[PDB]
Amino acid sequence: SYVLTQPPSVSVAPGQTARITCGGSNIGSKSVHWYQQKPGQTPMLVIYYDYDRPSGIPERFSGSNSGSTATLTISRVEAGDEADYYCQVWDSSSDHVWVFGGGTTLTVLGQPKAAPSVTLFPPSSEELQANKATLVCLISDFYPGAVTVAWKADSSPVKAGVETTTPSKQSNNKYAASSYLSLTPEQWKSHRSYSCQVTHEGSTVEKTVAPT
Amino acid sequence: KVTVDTVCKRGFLIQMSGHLECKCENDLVLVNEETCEEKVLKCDEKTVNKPCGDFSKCIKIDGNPVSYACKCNLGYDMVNNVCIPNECKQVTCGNGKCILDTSNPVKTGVCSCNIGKVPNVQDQNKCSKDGETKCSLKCLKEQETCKAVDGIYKCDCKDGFIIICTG
Amino acid sequence: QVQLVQSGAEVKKPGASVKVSCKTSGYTFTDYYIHWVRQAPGQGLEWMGWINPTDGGTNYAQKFQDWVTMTRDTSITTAYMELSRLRSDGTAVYFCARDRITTAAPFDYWGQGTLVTVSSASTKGPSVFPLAPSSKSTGGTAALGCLVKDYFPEPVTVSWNSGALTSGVHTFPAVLQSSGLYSLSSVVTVPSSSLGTQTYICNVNHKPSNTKVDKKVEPK
Repeated sequence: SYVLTQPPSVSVAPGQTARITCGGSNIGSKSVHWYQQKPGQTPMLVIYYDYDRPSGIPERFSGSNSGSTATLTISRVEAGDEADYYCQVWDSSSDHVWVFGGGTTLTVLGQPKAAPSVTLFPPSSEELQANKATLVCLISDFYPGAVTVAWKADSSPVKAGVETTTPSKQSNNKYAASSYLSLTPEQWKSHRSYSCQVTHEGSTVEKTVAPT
Repeated sequence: KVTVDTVCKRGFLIQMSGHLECKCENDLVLVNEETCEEKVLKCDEKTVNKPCGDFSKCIKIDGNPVSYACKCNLGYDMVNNVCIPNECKQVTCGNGKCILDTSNPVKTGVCSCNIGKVPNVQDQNKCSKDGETKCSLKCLKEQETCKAVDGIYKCDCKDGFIIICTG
Repeated sequence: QVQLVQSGAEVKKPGASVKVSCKTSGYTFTDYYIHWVRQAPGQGLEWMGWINPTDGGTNYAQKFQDWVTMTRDTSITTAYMELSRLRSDGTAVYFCARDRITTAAPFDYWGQGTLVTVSSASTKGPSVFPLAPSSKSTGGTAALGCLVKDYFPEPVTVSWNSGALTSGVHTFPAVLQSSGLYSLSSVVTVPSSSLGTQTYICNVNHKPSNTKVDKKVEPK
């Protein structure tokens, strides 16, 4: 199957130049189209036929395509350019399909980095009385708005029962997120402790609770 | 946009199923959509920015050593050794050629077909459908009408005349 | 002006079917393909297939060949996509888009998208549990909140102290759990010194089930 390969993340400061690569087998012989999708909005064409620009798209958007890599270049990046970007080609072969890249999230750093605050709530005794148990991990006041959460049960990782929200802006324009671990009341008392691990920009913050 | 009233300098109108364009006189190349000129056979220091093919010019490339190449003009790409619009880079038409559809803000490459063929909406608008195309060329020169030559409409001497057209 | 207008959000049970429409206007319907693109939450765009408005010809990605049927009505220039045997984990947004009928034309206009939520659940009010502050939930300030468990459908609204308390409050987006039920939490950062003197009551409102819950949150 024909594949388009994009990097998952690109981060730039306002005014800098961002480059988003789209790798493909002999992609230079194909017409590459680029689409911009802001969070919760409709995808929008920004570059088509390798380097043509629709009216309304600023000149600082430019595209190139050669060999095995097509590139979207955004000069003088602004906060409004923060969005996901997808490349797209038509596979002329017998498979006869349109192909989208994996998408690239462009982060535009509009404020200094901020490590998150982690607060881990144990299950309330009320919920235990209802024969359920939910651990609530509060992640607040971080920037940029991307984290990864891992749950540990007595020094061992936890797979099932985890739900995590996509980060969203707080009142102070910093990001917040939440992670829930669902247990049975027996599992809650069976282990000596449970831990919530939040990874943000390489450094991990950890919080632990125990039955009490 | 090329029309039936367009004068093709050093050239002449030709008609296909969906468009008109200028075709150059023998050994000439298009330097513009309405202008034909002589073409350089090899790009060198004395031929910079001079025509070397349809919609292509000679360019100098500073280097060690200095190199020269025939480069397509802006908006054109080299495809099967010919300069065609970049919107047509991936368009194969069969019994026709790809042209520019500019009826929308977003341009697209679409097919225009040899006489007798029309774009087949059931086959990616390729030239796989039989259909008639009436000639619209005004051939107002002496003893010449519209004739289908190698699948395209052009003005040509009437039956019994040869190149102005003489008997 | 070219417009692609899709039908509204849908809620369906696993194994059921749904038919989403894409009303088109402002251009010659028969000159452009209609494509459908699926997007699971937090995931990338995925091309599903196209329909040719002239003959109703369809071209599907292999992975959607078995449970997707694309049709069109030329008299009202509307395209349709029917999903069959919906999977319990198949909640996703579906976009329609057009491009010129030719090879490799870009998708110049898109519909606004249609959310299809798949859940076996029916209307159900939420359970509300307190997230009590304590010695471990205290820099020089403390966090407390309310856990709003297992409601259906969306939405719930949470206020604190009947709206009198706003600064520090953050209500999170809901999560759609494997059970097909939603859960969220609303949290508020407060001065630790005011604990035991200030009263914190979260007001949970679930209009679909006609349920209101007020939960006083006190220190452990």
